[PDB]
Amino acid sequence: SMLQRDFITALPARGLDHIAENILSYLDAKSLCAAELVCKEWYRVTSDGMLWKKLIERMVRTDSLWRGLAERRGWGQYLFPPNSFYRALYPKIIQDIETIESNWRCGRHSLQRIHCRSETSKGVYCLQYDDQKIVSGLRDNTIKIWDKNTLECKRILTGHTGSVLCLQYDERVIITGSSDSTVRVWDVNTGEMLNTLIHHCEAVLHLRFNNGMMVTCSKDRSIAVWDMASPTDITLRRVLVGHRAAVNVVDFDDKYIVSASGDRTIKVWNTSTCEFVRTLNGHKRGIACLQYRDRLVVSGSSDNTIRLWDIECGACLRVLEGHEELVRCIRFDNKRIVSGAYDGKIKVWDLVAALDPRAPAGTLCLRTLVEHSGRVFRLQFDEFQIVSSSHDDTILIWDFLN
Amino acid sequence: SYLDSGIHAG
Amino acid sequence: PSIKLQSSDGEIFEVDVEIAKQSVTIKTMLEDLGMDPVPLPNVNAAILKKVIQWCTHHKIPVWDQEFLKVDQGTLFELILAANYLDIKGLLDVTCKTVANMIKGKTPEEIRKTFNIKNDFTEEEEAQVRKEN
Ligand SMILES: O=C(O)c1cccc(NC(=O)c2c(Sc3c(Cl)cccc3Cl)cc(C(F)(F)F)[nH]c2=O)c1
Ligand SMILES: [Cl-]
Repeated sequence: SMLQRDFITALPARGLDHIAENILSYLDAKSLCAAELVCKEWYRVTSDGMLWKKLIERMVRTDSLWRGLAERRGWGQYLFPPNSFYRALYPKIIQDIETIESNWRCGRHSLQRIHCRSETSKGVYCLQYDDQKIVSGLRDNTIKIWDKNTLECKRILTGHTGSVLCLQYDERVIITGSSDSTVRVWDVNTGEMLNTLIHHCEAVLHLRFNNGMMVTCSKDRSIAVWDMASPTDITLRRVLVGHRAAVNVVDFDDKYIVSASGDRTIKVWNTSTCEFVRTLNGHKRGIACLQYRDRLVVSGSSDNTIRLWDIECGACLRVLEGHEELVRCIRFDNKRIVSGAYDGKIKVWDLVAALDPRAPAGTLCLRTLVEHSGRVFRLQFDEFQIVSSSHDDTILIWDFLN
Repeated sequence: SYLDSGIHAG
Repeated sequence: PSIKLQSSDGEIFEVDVEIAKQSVTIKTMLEDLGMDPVPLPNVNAAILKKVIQWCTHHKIPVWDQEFLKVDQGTLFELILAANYLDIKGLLDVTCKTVANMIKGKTPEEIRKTFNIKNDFTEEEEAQVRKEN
């Protein structure tokens, strides 16, 4: 048995180049630079193997930030041009990320403003967006679809007889809940109304759906769990009761359903069985907003604070103070929390810092963004932008790419 | 405060 | 059932059919060529026993890291056997192990790890270095 062996030279020598390439594909950028300088044959393996292309492709596959940049910058066209092109591109991508991250930290952004031009009752209660469109629910009882690029209104959907309080859409349907106590299902392409669910006794304040199931919740203090075999075949599976006031928000995944209420509590339910699991106590007033993913629950309350929670043990991991009014909407991703308040202000929080109990509280709010003139009802964001909507009847796109 | 139909308490 | 594997040396190993068939190659020889025993001209007895041991245990964790505390020559032979037998799980952990010996090191430290001579001209090295 030999003591040492040049794997990267030896493998191509026997006609096994791909194994050598596969070993090197595990290197981070800086180690791939090192490998290039080990010797001429190592360089040839990385170069003939298009390792820089493979490294950029691995990032696009594993990091939505890199995926988003590949599409937004246009170099994604070259993925899936010599090796040296990708090697020279890689630092430009790094610098691009750095400038984007700096823009977030420093609040540097451009701003687009849609005036919804509501004739009577002003305000946009809810919204969801993609690269093509913004779907928005309005206090004038309609859903307006806006072109993400031209900001023009492409479709108005009518049928609800009260405000459109909540909405979500996927590749097939839009589902909306309303002050008129109904849930409606719309075709995302044509807007045709496909179904109406009569069940709740009071305004439908929130809903979520995914993978053939939906959860709805209501001012009537109940939660409804639905099985959706199709847009037109939707059956009630269970009603969850136990909250003592309006249920303002619901989220779920395959493990748990999570509901929060004016009664100051968050409740956790088993998705498979619909059995109550536990109550999260701690907020001193009603809870207005919430998002749940993995093990993390983030909630916003009339007590002006944000709380972070572990779903399994129910522990509150962090209290976020700083908002001066009711925290009315909140979202998070892998890096940030973004929250909106009744005073029109939006705050960006450092989520990693917030989940580290060593970090001081004053370092947790990264930026305050002040461009709405009324209560912020809903927002959604990603690596590059925030889309927010307000009682002031506007939708804002905050863009941190330039 | 009821000028927000999206949330409620009490 | 058990199937006899025949190493390049000639030593025969009795192995359970479900362990053997983690190698698609050995599976193809069984299911499609109906071969008994299964000759393995490219794997000697010492490496084959190492592979059989790994396959049974797995019918990159801590046990594999201990399993791979061998010299680079043996790790190289294991990579080749895993390729020849097409045991993706074994090929992945051995290849990841080599990558872990590369990562976080200067070129000089990599050379020293693997006993590699720097064969760049000064001019060639400066050019490669300029492009990082
Ligand atoms: O007893 C106490 O110590 C005490 C004393 C003073 C105030 C309070 N709390 C609240 O007034 C309150 C409201 S008011 C409200 C309503 Cl009803 C409808 C629309 C908009 C608003 Cl802002 C809404 C929610 C939420 F769940 F919706 F978020 N939670 C709350 O706690 C408690
Ligand atoms: Cl109240």
